[PDB]
Amino acid sequence: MAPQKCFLQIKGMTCASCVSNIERNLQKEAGVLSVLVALMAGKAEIKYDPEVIQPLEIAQFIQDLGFEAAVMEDYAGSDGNIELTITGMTCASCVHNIESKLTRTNGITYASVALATSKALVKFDPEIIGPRDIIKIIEEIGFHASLAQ
Repeated sequence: MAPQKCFLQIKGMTCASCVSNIERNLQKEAGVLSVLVALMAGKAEIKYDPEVIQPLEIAQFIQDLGFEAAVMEDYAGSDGNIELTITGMTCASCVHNIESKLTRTNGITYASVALATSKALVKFDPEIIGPRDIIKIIEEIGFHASLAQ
């Protein structure tokens, strides 16, 4: 398939085995078939399939099971749905301009640039355009967009 990794954290953690049950449950949810929870550090990295399963559906599963699933921020950074850290920018106008540049691209359907965090989410079709062109565009401005990942 096109496996996309999702970076989230759990809040709950009964301790002994509830995470362990949760892992098995998610392996049977739908398009997700990799669990990478570090119960030690307290992170759930997994690999879902966005065209079949969606993060909020996941959340519903976790909520039903009786935990909180909250993404770190980094909901993926993967295929179509990438994210970038934009360095050099330091003004709302620069944000607006970047977002204009992005939206100017045929494929990109929603961008969301968040300066307080200093990353940008980008939602395009990974065939008609590619990240390097976006990079080039912002290089032409004079920013640096590095996949924060």
